[PDB]
Amino acid sequence: ALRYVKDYSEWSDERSRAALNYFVEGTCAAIVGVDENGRPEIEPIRFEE
Amino acid sequence: AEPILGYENALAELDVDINIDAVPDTANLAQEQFLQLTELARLYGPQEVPFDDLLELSSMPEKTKLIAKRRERSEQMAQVQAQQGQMQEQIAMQGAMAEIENTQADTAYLAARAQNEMLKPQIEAFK
Amino acid sequence: LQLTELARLYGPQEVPFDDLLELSSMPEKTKLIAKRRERSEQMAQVQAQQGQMQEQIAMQGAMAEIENTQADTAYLAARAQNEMLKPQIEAFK
Repeated sequence: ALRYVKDYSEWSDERSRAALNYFVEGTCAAIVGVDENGRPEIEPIRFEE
Repeated sequence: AEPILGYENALAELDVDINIDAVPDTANLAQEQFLQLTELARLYGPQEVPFDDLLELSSMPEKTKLIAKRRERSEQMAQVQAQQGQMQEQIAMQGAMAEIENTQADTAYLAARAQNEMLKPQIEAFK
Repeated sequence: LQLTELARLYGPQEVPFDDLLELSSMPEKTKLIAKRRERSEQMAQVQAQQGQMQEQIAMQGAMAEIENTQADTAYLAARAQNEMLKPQIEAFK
């Protein structure tokens, strides 16, 4: 049930968006938090903000 | 019942229990089913993966006009190995083999009666 | 993956079907695992109805009667001893 949230939030392709801001910019970042239902969600936050 | 994770069907939804993903190409789903059987049959062998289970889901052009000309030969031969077996399995038992319970369970009373007729010529024979 | 790696060292003796075909990555197997389970069930009705008319006839009949012609002739050879105790003494005096 922890590879449930890696498939709900599409972490399979947004892990390559935190890697491209990790070598060109300095930092990579992400926020993990629970939406309006009971399920948890992981958004990637951009470097520009 | 109620929606528990906001899933109004609880039988087949996208997130939980489908997980769409790509795979290499085939022609039909029977041929993709054929590839991960002969790979698995090769390790075990021809003992438990027989015909009609590896010829049927193959990628052979004319097989319906070939699977019925081989199924018939394992049916007109099974009528030989039954009509030749039902006149052995009724003659090797319940006849010529239940009668060993009629000449060896029955001579049991002969050797027993010659004991009771041996109880006589000692006592209450001459007095 | 960590079963067929482990089954390869031992072999096809203790890792059978329904334990390596069931948890596979095969498309249609529910419509194939039930057409092979039925053949090991209509054949087991042959090897039981042909076995329950051997295992009741090779024992408790035609084999318990060797305790009725070999435990019972035990009293014949014994009684011919007691009727051999007679023609020596208390036979002619």
